[PDB]
Amino acid sequence: GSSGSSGIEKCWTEDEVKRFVKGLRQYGKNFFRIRKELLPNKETGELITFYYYWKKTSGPSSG
Repeated sequence: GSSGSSGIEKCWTEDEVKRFVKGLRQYGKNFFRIRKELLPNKETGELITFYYYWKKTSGPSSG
């Protein structure tokens, strides 16, 4: 009945990532402003989530 699909999706570009890092390294903890100067068109949510995921609260584990 209810079927779905999946293909080429989009989440973050190379430019966005580059700027994000540059801002987090240059400024630091202030996405509120960093984003306003970097990606003012995007949403703070994307940055917050991205940072949390990029930080990986879990970290490296045994192997």
